Amino acid sequence: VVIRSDWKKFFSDLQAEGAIVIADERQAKHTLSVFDQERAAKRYSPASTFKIPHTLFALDADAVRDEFQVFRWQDQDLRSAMRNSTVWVYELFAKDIGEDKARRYLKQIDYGNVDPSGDYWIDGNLKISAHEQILFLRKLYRNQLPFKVEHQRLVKDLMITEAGRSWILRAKTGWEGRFGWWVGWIEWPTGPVFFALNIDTPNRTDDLFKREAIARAILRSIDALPPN
Amino acid sequence: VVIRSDWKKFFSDLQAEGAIVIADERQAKHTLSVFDQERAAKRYSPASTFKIPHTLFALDADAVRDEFQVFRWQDQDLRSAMRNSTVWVYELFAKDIGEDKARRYLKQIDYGNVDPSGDYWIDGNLKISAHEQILFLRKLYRNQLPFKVEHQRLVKDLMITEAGRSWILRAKTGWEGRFGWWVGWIEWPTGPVFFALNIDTPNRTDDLFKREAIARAILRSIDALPPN
Repeated sequence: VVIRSDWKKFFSDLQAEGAIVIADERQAKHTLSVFDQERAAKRYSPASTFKIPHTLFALDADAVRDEFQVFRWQDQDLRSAMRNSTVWVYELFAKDIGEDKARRYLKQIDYGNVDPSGDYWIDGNLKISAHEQILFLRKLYRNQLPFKVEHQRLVKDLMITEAGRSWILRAKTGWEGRFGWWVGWIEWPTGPVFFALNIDTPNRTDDLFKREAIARAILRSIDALPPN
Repeated sequence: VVIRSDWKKFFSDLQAEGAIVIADERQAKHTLSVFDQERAAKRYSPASTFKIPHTLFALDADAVRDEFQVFRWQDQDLRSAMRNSTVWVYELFAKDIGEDKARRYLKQIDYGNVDPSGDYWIDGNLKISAHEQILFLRKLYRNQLPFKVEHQRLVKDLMITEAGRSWILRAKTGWEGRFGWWVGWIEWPTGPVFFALNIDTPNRTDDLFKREAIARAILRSIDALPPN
């Protein structure tokens, strides 16, 4: 665990309080870098980062079949639902899964708190840490979650925000109101670089841009994003 | 079939002889646009565009397991092999599959000529047309090829050359020596736009850039690529 006092700079440059864990797996030897080890180990409601395991649950439970399936009531497929902030599709999924399957699903994947007591992933008691996001993400990357490999591939395809010839960025934001996240990874020919940042958002919507901004400055600093 | 005399301009702007089929599925009604219907229906050796069905064959036949599997003799995974021009990995796959499984695989997917008589996809008798590329690509997109859905997803993930928030470009070039291709699609929230261009390459390596260049000018002309 490499304690990154060299990365505080990116946080304070934007007046931000947060933590980040990056796991750089591009060399034969893997490092684990951390800013605020303590906050990194703290557990926070995932919010919309939960869309990643939640889609695996919905797919497993056949709450949704396909990338092609349309939900009406403006029509969402699984890709628009992943990419947007409209809440009803995932709320639908939760109702169709129920608290018990969710419960068991959460223990199966060992997702933080594992406890789903409105929406359980923002308004309930479910909580995960930056380190726990990293461990989960890496399992999904290696296709080792207890889900069909096709569902894992699908979800990983839904998470694409950006790509070039050599690299694929697969990532998800979340915001609880008091704090927000950005998690995901970027793949390079030699391997991935996982990231999971949370920060506090005292200035609310005006702080949201700092999620990706801070993480991106850090990733450019270790050559894990292209120049601009 | 909408005959695109409005697209000749992009071909001659680069002194090029070729055809293109685009299938725009972004509206409830699908169109099929074509430049040179006749050459569009003609069959040409796929060359490296064959890497797309060939990877499905290798995966099915467990010639390769995984995105993670490494081939030695510089080490290739399935992603580097897809992205590069180094020939030995796919030649390996062919030997492990043999002419008979290849044969049956080709008939199963109804891939052009269906006949694998060095490398059969550049030096043999296998041949497919721009229209036949389009039909195959659309099957892969809908997950309706006779292969596990996970293998289809994988191959579709290997084909990513580029992406943004809203769009994913999944594409493959080929060159035979006398002619070259670019095929693939780009996905938008409302649906994909399939493309398959071949052109002659009398000036050899100096003509190769025209494959993507012509197709891209066309796709920008119908708003199916971002501005630049």
